[PDB]
Amino acid sequence: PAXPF
Amino acid sequence: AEELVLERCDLELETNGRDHHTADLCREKLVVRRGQPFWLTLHFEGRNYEASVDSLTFSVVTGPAPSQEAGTKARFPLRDWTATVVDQQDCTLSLQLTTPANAPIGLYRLSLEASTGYQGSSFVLGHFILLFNAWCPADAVYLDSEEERQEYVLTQQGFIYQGSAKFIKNIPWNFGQFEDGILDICLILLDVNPKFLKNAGRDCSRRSSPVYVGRVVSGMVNCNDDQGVLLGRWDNNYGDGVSPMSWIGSVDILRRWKNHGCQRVKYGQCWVFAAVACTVLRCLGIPTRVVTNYNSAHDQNSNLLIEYFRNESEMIWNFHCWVESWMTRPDLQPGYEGWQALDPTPQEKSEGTYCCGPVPVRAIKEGDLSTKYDAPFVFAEVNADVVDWIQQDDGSVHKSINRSLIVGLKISTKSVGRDEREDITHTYKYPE
Ligand SMILES: [Ca+2]
Ligand SMILES: [Ca+2]
Repeated sequence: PAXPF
Repeated sequence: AEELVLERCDLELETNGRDHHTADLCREKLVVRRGQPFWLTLHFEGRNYEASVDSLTFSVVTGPAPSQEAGTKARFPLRDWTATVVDQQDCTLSLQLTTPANAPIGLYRLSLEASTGYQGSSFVLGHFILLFNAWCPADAVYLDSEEERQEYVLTQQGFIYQGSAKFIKNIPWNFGQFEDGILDICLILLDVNPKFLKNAGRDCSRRSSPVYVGRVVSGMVNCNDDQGVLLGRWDNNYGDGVSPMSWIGSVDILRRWKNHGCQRVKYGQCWVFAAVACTVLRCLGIPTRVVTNYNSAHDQNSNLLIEYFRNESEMIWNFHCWVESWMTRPDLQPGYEGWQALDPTPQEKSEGTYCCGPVPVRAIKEGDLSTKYDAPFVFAEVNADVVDWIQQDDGSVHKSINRSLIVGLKISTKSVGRDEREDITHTYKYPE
């Protein structure tokens, strides 16, 4: 998945 | 002389498909690319065409309100829309037709009017679908490299980069643009877009432009605001749908959307939206590629800074994906032709809807942020400064540039004609 830092 | 009677019109699928690079699309219906000649053969039931006696006129129409002024209707005699005789044998007449390189794309109905000096008789010859033509020098989507046309229009399998700047990964992806029924679905997608629903005749005319089509697709690939394809979800709970990570290609998604009456498909994330957009655009004939940006920033207040608030906040993403599409930009000052960034993932509204682009990648690199569409947003994704607002024990807040996490790293797309990664960071931003 796309993950927000 | 008695009037002509048409037996049938042969759309010459095998020959047209090969010549027009549409062979996979031409299994059952004629699909051609604008600006280029194609063949038809008429079969007559009594006598054949006689030039001294018969006058034949062709008519083409697309969409629900065609008109010559809008380019969605044309009338032309057998002598930019043209028809000419190429051969005559027994009961058959071999014709060549040409379309303008700026004709609206889509489904046309072709008709024939025949006369010998009295009443005309009308025949429907059939339908054809007209697509963008990257092989044609006069087409806006012209791309002057055969190996690039193969990659960016004709190849149905690629790779999408994921992971993080430190740990790059990829997955294979089946774009599948020439699989059975997909083109039909692409036209459905255009035909249910809000601009069509509002003014069908105008929308159909505006489909002459790859800019307009590109913008439409960026909006229609997400279900937000419209009847679009995918619902995004990011919280790791996908039990009532398909996990974003389960998909291996676009075709299952587009079929699911169609099969349930243009209902949103659960679920996608960035690379899923980008990949489906790539399928649709390659299908329609616009050269397109999927790009991945690492440390991809989401600027929420258009100030080109990514602001974090810390103790004694906007987000940056491990990666983000969007697409680039190849075309001229006659709607801009000269010089901005080439790759245009289009982004179907919902992040920021553009004029009230969740669409984004097309924006010349060149405009991003040169910092020409007034260039339409959505240049500030895309600039910030690849070139924003990260600022920490750090609260001090004394109650003040110290603003500092954070240089540990750099926005916009290792921008990547699959290499032309090979299973390798091309770094294209240099196209979005100058080195410092
Ligand atoms: Ca939408
Ligand atoms: Ca900001």
